[PDB]
Amino acid sequence: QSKLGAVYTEGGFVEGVNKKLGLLGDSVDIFKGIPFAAPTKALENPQPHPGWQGTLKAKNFKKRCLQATITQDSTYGDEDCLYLNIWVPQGRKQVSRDLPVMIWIYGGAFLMGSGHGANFLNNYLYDGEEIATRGNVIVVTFNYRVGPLGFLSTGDANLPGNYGLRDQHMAIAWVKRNIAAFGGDPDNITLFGESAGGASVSLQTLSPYNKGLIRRAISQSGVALSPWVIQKNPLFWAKKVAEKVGCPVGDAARMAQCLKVTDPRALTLAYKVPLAGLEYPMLHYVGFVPVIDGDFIPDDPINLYANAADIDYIAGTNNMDGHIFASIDMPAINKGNKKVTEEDFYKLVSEFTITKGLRGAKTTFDVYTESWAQDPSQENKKKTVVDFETDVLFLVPTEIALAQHRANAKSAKTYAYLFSHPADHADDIQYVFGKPFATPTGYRPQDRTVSKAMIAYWTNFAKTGDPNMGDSAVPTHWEPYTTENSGYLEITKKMGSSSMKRSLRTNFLRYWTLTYLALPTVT
Ligand SMILES: [Zn+2]
Ligand SMILES: [Zn+2]
Ligand SMILES: [Zn+2]
Ligand SMILES: [Zn+2]
Ligand SMILES: [Zn+2]
Ligand SMILES: [Zn+2]
Ligand SMILES: [Zn+2]
Ligand SMILES: [Zn+2]
Ligand SMILES: [Zn+2]
Ligand SMILES: [Zn+2]
Ligand SMILES: [Zn+2]
Repeated sequence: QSKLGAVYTEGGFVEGVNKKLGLLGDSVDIFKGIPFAAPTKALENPQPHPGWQGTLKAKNFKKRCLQATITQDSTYGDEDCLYLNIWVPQGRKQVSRDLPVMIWIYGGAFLMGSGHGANFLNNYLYDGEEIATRGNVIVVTFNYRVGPLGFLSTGDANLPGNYGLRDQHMAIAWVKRNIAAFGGDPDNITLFGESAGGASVSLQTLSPYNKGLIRRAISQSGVALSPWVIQKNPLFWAKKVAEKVGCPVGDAARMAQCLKVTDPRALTLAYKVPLAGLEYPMLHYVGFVPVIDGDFIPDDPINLYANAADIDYIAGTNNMDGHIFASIDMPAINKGNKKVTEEDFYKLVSEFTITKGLRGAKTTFDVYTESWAQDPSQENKKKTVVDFETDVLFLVPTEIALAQHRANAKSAKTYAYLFSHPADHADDIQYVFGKPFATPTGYRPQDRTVSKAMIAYWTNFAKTGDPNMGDSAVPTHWEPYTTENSGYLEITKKMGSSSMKRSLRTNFLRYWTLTYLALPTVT
């Protein structure tokens, strides 16, 4: 009477686990390993999963999709990987009904990842329990295909790409059809995700495939407009894989069929991103990622924002988001006794600005090093390299997406945030998922303060489209973003009325969107 029991889904009955919480009757129903699509075929679109007899025991996480290990030496996962997981919070009087539903999409550069995430202190990163119970929402996590098996493409109908995006869409569609049986409101689905998962969230809101399926969305440190998201030259990367695995490269149709019958582990390990040193910046080796296929992604994403006109939207970034790519591109920023020089930074900047030639390199170098005259310290110079990568990879694309979403909004509300703290401790995921409460020995009181506020905003937003209005109190009134106010919430360990700010790095936003674009293209 206060828990779900066997749940009737379209494929048949599903039985999960009930976990009693606290002393006074609360609990949480946990389902792991519900199939939402058939066992996958290499480089083919996902298909419906056949129904089953009896009661499916949804007791354990299922295998992730076949992917390279972090050493890039071998693989793990399996072709049979399109499974999802559900947390349903339960009160002490009766079973929950009409709850907001939040669907998480993990990141990992479209190359790695699973629905449970990394395990640390006996706790999976994307364990939805804390969000679900603290926010009174349902949380869904799931697997999608990554790497070459998720995104290999010829740029044409022989191998159209975007298999992993279709996987995500199939999980969303399954949730819309089935989640009411678990106590969810299918008209109130919020997607949220980080990095590649935030770009995926963005792409799902822009795809006509999701018409009528999505109510709201949250992009964390990634949008469809980020430069690492759309592969402009997929045939080049498909040919690189073909050559490594022994497929001919003269005919696209012959190459595509050969790739489809190659050992999927060989496809997965065909290319390895060199650690160091690289000839180009890290951004250059972003390979197997979404493409404009004229189908799932019908056009350049900048042109698709009418599809999100009635999808409420949060988008934000982390203060130091670019530091991973910056550390690869300029290792000196790690070692305290190693200098970054004007010459090193010019070189990096010139790699990013090649299409506008010498002039574009200089104008960019000049604007980012303007402060180096008064402050030539290595602290300021290394911060400049990180801010540069953060701007071009995350912040500027996020600000353009916010402006595009606002300009196309009908009923949709738009919100912006900047997360500033103090894996790495500066990252937003662990606070969104409430890890400071799930493994409190690894965290300080101020961390639980931050996580409490983020879960309040996120789940208020899921419930109502208004991060300030819902089951939870918030520390700062989060004002909706407009072109006029260009406001963002700065999320930190102590928030108050001044945490609502405006015009984040607008001189740099204006440089990239007006000044740099006004420069003549060079060939
Ligand atoms: Zn199955
Ligand atoms: Zn696993
Ligand atoms: Zn297998
Ligand atoms: Zn109802
Ligand atoms: Zn569909
Ligand atoms: Zn390049
Ligand atoms: Zn170059
Ligand atoms: Zn980070
Ligand atoms: Zn992150
Ligand atoms: Zn902290
Ligand atoms: Zn207001």
